Amino acid sequence: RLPAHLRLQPIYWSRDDVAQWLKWAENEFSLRPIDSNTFEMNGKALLLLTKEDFRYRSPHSGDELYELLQHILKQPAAGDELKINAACRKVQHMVVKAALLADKFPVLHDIGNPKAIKCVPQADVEWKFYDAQPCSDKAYKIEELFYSYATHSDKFTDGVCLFWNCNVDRYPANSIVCRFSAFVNLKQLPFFYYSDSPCESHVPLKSATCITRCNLGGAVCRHHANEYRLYLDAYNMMISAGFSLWVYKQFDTYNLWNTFT
Ligand SMILES: N#Cc1cn([C@@H]2O[C@H](CSCC[C@H](N)C(=O)O)[C@@H](O)[C@H]2O)c2ncnc(N)c12
Ligand SMILES: [Zn+2]
Repeated sequence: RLPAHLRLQPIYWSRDDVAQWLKWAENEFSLRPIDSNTFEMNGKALLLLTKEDFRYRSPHSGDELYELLQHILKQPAAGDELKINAACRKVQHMVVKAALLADKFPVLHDIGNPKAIKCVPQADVEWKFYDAQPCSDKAYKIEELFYSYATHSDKFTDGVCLFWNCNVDRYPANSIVCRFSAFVNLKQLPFFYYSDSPCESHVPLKSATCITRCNLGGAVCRHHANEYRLYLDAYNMMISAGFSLWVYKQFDTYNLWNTFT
């Protein structure tokens, strides 16, 4: 089974997630009561312990807890589709909005979008929609096109191209890509969080990937710390599901920091 708050792979587990795992296994298997701090570590460290270490920490259930973890590793749980759907929209909005602010593309070519929906409606950019099979109710504002690099590598050179879960043979250089040799023109997109929303004072967040105005001095406000952690869960939930993010090579996070001056 699964408790719906341990659905990600154990490598993504936090210290509190491990405590929930011990408490969940205490009732699911009628194990003897065990203190939460018996395994005071994150999931990334719990995977480095030996089975002998489990017995030393928990003489009554250490061997049972170890074998339970192995089956979790051998058979990863499936994430909820709606939560994965929400995670994909949140990451898509974050990445595209940041890219448009960083490099100020005059036009966006959304390739693979059959519903003519902008993920960044306030972007102030010419939004173009392309799809091989446009929806009937949106085809009037969608160009019917099947993208192939051998056919269109000389097209859509202006602005940026968006291939969000649009698996094509090879992406052009000016691309923003999510996918579940084709990325030779691109680079991997590292994790980051960007927010231009106002700060509000009502655990201190230490991270160089929190691109917020309050983090210029290292003091992330409560509002952006909570939004950062909610986004990180969505990012991890999407990476755990087998999605990878790729971007044009000149993408630079320092362009996002310059938006605060
Ligand atoms: N292979 C391939 C191709 C598949 N698509 C379209 O991309 C979509 C993938 S599902 C929706 C993805 C959307 N960007 C979203 O963010 O939800 C479908 O509508 C499919 O018809 C294509 N379109 C243009 N040229 C192609 N070469 C393909
Ligand atoms: Zn802030």
